[PDB]
Amino acid sequence: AFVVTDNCIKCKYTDCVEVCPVDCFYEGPNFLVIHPDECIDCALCEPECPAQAIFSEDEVPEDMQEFIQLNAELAEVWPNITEKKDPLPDAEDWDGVKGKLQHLER
Ligand code: SF4
Ligand code: F3S
Repeated sequence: AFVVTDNCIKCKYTDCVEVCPVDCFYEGPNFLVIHPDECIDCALCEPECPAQAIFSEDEVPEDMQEFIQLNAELAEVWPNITEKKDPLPDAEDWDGVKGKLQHLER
């Protein structure tokens, strides 16, 4: 599985879904996650994310390890997203801001 980490939050560019061959992205109000059972680890989305939020599970930074389970959990309850949309309005402002997990919306 690949995993969406902190920097997506309040950015949510949704560039990543456009290259996903298996459509395993699931949508929250201000964040996307990858369904780990669905992901085929093609790695195609990693270079697509402007926020550079996506990692191979085995390359998730130690300080963002919580994101792994969080992706798996939210992927069970959020709706599939398979089409790019406008990035969130103040995305440029939040890109690069750390600890955005405190802003995650269910
Ligand atoms: S690694 Fe491939 S299959 Fe998994 S989320 Fe990214 S694009 Fe989709
Ligand atoms: S900001 Fe999030 S919505 Fe996709 S293109 Fe990056 S993981």
